Amino acid sequence: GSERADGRIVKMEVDYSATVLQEVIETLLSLEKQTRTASDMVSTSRILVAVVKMCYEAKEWDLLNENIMLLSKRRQAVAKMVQQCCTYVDLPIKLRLIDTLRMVTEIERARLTKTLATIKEQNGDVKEAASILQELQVETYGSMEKKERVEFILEQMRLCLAVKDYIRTQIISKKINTKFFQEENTEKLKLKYYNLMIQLDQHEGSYLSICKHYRAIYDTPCIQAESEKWQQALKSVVLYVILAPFDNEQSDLVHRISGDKKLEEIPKYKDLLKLFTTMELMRWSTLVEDYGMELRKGSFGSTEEGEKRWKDLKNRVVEHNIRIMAKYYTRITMKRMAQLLDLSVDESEAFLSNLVVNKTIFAKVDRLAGIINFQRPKDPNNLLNDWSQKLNSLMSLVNKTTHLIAKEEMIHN
Amino acid sequence: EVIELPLTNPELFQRVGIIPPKGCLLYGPPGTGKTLLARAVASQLDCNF
Amino acid sequence: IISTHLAKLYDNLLEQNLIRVIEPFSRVQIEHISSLIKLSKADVERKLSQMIL
Ligand SMILES: Nc1ncnc2c1ncn2[C@@H]1O[C@H](COP(=O)(O)OP(=O)(O)O)[C@@H](O)[C@H]1O
Repeated sequence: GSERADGRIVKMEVDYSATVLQEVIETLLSLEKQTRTASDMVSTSRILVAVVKMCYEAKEWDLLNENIMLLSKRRQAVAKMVQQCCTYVDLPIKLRLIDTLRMVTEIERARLTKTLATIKEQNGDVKEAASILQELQVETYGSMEKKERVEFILEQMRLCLAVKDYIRTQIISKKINTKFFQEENTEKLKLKYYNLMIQLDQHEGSYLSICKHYRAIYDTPCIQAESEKWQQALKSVVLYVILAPFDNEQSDLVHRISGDKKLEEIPKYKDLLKLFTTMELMRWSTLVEDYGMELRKGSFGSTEEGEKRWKDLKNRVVEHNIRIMAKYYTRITMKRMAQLLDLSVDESEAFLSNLVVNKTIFAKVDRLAGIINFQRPKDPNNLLNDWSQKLNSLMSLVNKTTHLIAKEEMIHN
Repeated sequence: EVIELPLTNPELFQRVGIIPPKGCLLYGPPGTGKTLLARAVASQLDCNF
Repeated sequence: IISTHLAKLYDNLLEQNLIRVIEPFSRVQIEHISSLIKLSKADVERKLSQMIL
């Protein structure tokens, strides 16, 4: 392999002479094929560097790039590894890169798919470029390193949302492994990941899910620390826990948030969460008045996607009052119930219907301008259970109550 | 390839969509180098032959 | 073949809507079921008869 290096160095001049090469390439290509072995990967290094180098001088590459693919078609794996990684780095770029990916159809191809897809269009053409990156990541899992790997998975994300899609956003999304978030390095990245998952979920009109994400990002040490970081996320956590419909996880999430010491630092939002925790009538108007300004100021937005939240909030309010009335009142009327819920006879009947349809209360109406009835329909058996249960609880009062009486006699006299 | 690799380099086999090999049978004229192969394999590989 | 079938679909649809209009309610004055379902009473109670029966 001395002459492999020596004659290279010799031909280096010899080419560089004619490079100062199109014809001088052949006699070198042949001398590199007559070998095939150890010195053949050193011949691969030096020859594949000079061939690439010939391209750089004048470039004069329209044939080089394709010449190399033909030559590369002629092949010496690790000889080709660099030969392709060296030719990796606008119209001339298109066809050349097409030849690079064309030949590499392994960690080099992906990194030219980043460049190719995003750089080639970087605009409305996203549909055409991003076509490529809807894939290529799939089975390269173990071949890539998670930094780059996950990295352009995230690219797949944002190009897929700007594409205005959802499905592949969904599947291409869930393919992400949180376990990789033990590593602080990847932890810095995942902020992106969640941020998107928010964007998606906003599109889906989910909320509780959003709140779980904002929760998760909010768990980041990096943003735990900085007081100017965690506020605007913490807020959003509130607002969404408020918009989510009353349910299982809503409660314990809300309950947990109310406990968070940091939430004390916020003030109006504090009053909001504390306002949905407690059980009492909301009266919409006062709420809107007090909190409208402070809400709107935060970066509830326009009258489109954001404004759409305004209608939800009203719904959650209705579900709230109608949700508590079911607690206290055993029976209720109509007019007064409208008054309590502000809404007239319609806005009510509708709210109640939707709640009973989807099912969120047991209420049965008596229409003829009269009475909503919220009491469940128990049967002798149900009433008996309460009596049987009462008897049992009393026993413990009669049993527990005994030891105290004795404890005093022994401690007293 | 059938035998050794599908163990230490099968993790990517699925990336082609193909279960590791199943079995391999020598079969040849008495003295073609069969019995000497099982010895060479268990000597080099070493695992649980 | 699929057209004349709509009659079936239409029927199943009307029956449901009704069952949902009287779902949570008692003595619901029938004129209300009407205007909600957006149909003349006469054939509403014409059907509600059929359903009760
Ligand atoms: N390819 C070979 N290289 C070296 N020795 C061989 C070879 N083939 C056969 N032999 C000789 O014969 C023996 C192997 O016989 P073996 O292949 O077991 O026969 P059989 O297939 O009938 O069992 C070895 O010990 C060696 O001495």
